[PDB]
Amino acid sequence: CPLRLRSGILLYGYPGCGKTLLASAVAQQCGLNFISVKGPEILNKFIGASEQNIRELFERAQSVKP
Amino acid sequence: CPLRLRSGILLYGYPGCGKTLLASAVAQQCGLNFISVKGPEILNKFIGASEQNIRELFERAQSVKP
Amino acid sequence: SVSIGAPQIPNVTWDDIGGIDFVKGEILDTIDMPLKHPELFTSGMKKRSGILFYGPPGTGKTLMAKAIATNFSLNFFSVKGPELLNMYIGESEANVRRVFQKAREAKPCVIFFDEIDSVAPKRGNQGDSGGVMDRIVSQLLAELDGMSTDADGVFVIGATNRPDLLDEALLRPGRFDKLLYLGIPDTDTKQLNILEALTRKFVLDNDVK
Ligand SMILES: Nc1ncnc2c1ncn2[C@@H]1O[C@H](COP(=O)(O)OP(=O)(O)OP(=O)(O)O)[C@@H](O)[C@H]1O
Ligand SMILES: Nc1ncnc2c1ncn2[C@@H]1O[C@H](COP(=O)(O)OP(=O)(O)OP(=O)(O)O)[C@@H](O)[C@H]1O
Repeated sequence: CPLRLRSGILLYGYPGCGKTLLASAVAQQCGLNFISVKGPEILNKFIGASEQNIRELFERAQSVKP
Repeated sequence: CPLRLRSGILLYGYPGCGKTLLASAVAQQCGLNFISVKGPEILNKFIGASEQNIRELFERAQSVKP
Repeated sequence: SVSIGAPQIPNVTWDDIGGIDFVKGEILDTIDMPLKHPELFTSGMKKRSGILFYGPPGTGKTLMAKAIATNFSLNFFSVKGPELLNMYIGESEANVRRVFQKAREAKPCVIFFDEIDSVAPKRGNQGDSGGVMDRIVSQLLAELDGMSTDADGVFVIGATNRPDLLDEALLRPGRFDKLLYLGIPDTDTKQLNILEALTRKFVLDNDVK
């Protein structure tokens, strides 16, 4: 395949609509390294740290298999 | 004359009017030690070095000829 | 570069993107004309500061920069604006100074700031909460203004989507001279070229028209 395949997809819907459950389940349904992070956890009152945490999470991602 | 001569003058004007050049150039014309400084170089994230940075700049300045 | 770091260039060339017809001349003149004609151009005069992009997002600006770097094969580094900002002022300025001076050590080279908008805004416009950026932007200015004096073989490129917020001190020639554009393709020929480049590698059936 000569074109980079669509990799990222967003989710959005009603509250408590199982989006969390679907995200949890897709880890085993296919079987991969499921890196998980919340919204606030990345953000920290120390400037730089908020972007730094996401950057190092992506470093971890590049570290391992898909 | 037992009077301290006028030695400090400020530069301002329209942006990109040439002040940077004239500043750099006058050194060779008069002939002196032009210890150029970069604004962000002085300020240091860490206390106890900013004042130290400016002090070292001044010690450099005096330690050389006018 | 590996010893120095950034291998960023994955894969790109002119065939990999379209709509470069009009920009080709200006970018090539800014980049390679001195490369092919340096000694002739050695007249001790102001070199072209660099390049500045803008327009709708997704217009291929970053792909365009990567293609420039790969095709002309000059040392490249990608600076993601937010990655610079540290918890407090100063150390970000130190980071900017060290990156620029190490680039000035690796000469000739190409340098590009990705989304300059988020690290070079109009300070004062947005609610100044801490005034942190005021000083970081200051960094770039002088180190951009100090490039032409000695740093020959290094040139700057910028990518923007909301250029209405860029600090004006940058826009001055010497700081920035070529405000290049990359937007929506107007005429069917633009999209035709962009598409034949888009499907250049496709294994298409003859039914494709
Ligand atoms: N008569 C002149 N003498 C010197 N420079 C001139 C003259 N006329 C035009 N210029 C040009 O004005 C330009 C302004 O550049 P310079 O960076 O020195 O400006 P500035 O107003 O001091 O800006 P900044 O404060 O942002 O550094 C110079 O590059 C120079 O070539
Ligand atoms: N001929 C083409 N010109 C430009 N983009 C193209 C072309 N063909 C395909 N594309 C697609 O357009 C997108 C270009 O996005 P690019 O990575 O250059 O972001 P950008 O517009 O510089 O980013 P931003 O505006 O967010 O700063 C990619 O998804 C690429 O696949």
